[PDB]
Amino acid sequence: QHPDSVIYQTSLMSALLSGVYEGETTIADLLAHGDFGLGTFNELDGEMIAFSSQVYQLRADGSARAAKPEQKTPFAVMTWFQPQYRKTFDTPVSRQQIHDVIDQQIPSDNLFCALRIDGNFRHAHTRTVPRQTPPYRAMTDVLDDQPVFRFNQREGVLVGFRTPQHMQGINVAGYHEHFITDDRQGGGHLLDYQLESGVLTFGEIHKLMIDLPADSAFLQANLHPSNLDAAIRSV
Amino acid sequence: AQHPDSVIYQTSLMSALLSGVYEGETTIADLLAHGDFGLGTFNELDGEMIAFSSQVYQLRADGSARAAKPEQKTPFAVMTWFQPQYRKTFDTPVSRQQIHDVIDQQIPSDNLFCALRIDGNFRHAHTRTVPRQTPPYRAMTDVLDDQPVFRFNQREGVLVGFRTPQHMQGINVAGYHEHFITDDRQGGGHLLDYQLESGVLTFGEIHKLMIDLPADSAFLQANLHPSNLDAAIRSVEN
Ligand SMILES: [Cl-]
Ligand SMILES: [Cl-]
Ligand SMILES: [Zn+2]
Ligand SMILES: [Zn+2]
Repeated sequence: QHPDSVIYQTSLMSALLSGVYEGETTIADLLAHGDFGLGTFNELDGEMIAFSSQVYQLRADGSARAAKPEQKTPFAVMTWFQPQYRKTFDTPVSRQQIHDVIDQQIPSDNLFCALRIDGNFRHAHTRTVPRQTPPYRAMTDVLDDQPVFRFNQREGVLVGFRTPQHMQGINVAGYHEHFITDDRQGGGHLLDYQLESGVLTFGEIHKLMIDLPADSAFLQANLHPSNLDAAIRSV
Repeated sequence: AQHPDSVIYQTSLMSALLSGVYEGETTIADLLAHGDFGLGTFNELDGEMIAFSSQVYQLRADGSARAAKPEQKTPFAVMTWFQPQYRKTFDTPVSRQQIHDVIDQQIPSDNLFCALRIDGNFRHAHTRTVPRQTPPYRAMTDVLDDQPVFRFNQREGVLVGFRTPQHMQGINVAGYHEHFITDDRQGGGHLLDYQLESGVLTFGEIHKLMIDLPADSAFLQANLHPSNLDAAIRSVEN
């Protein structure tokens, strides 16, 4: 029937920031809820990117690997990607100009958006969380390997979600975009990028499923400090 | 299937309902597909909804607590298929806060949801039911105002409630949110406080939440991130 129009989420972003780095949600159980998405891995060991319908791990020492079916994640956002709009670019366009386009076709901030870009990127600045060790602290005071890596004139795939401003804490407020190269050898959490040329797929989503963990690490965590927003708009 | 369907469903949001969005097109019949248990309000804020044993009632500011009709529509509601893991009987008087103490002690983690139901005799109870609104649809803090507080005394009835994580304010009603109907099914409303004479409390925890965003233009243009939110919701729900 009517395709599965749901944002599935193993959660919370507030939890990931609180210091809950280990979940029991599997890559396999993620693929059950979509063919498309992003997130991280247990112990914050690099970035996850998922598309059509392949899961990759983007690690800290640069590099990237194909995700193994039974790896687990403390936070991930999946969906069956079914775009409704599309724009093609011949002239170079920035990350914001992409967001302008999407905002124009989907003005209401009260909805979710899934977006995918396939093309050649003139520049791209990324960050990538490094594998952690106990005691698991916040996602601030990382260590801080948040050094900014730079890609140049690389072909690749972009995967992203737009999350309502009022949903911060639950997910990443605003645009959250991940990147992997056509080689599948590099990428990460995008801070900014600019497109030389490419194809932008996107669509709005109205349904959100949140899967709250049952492990003690999640159960004992305080997910309501009034710090949050500047802390997450810092990852 | 093989795995329990224990999910908190809502047609949303509380911030949307607060902002002034008073009409959705989710029907009562739609809600029942997502639970036999729950609460909320009706379109044009026409009273309170309470659901238990898949029976749906409309609690009115009017006071004419009537049985809801399957085609009736709601701008906000919370449902679940009630599957309690705990049962507790009270032989001596206990307050709303003492009942909350029981639940908070058995389910200490605030990061999960709780569904709660009480059958029995209520010594006292205070309710406030929202009255049917006309345009311009306003923020719930604007109260215009047929929202008096009523006191029920020595009434048998059914209580239906949810406990929502403190960090999900705006999405739902943070903390304890409870509705009440008399054994008469002719009275009740949104609870502000209550005192249980004696009765049976059953409750359980839920790890899954399903949010269903409407597509109507009123929802699309509503401000769901006001500086007002937290205190405003708590002011409207006490
Ligand atoms: Cl991330
Ligand atoms: Cl309500
Ligand atoms: Zn990211
Ligand atoms: Zn209520």
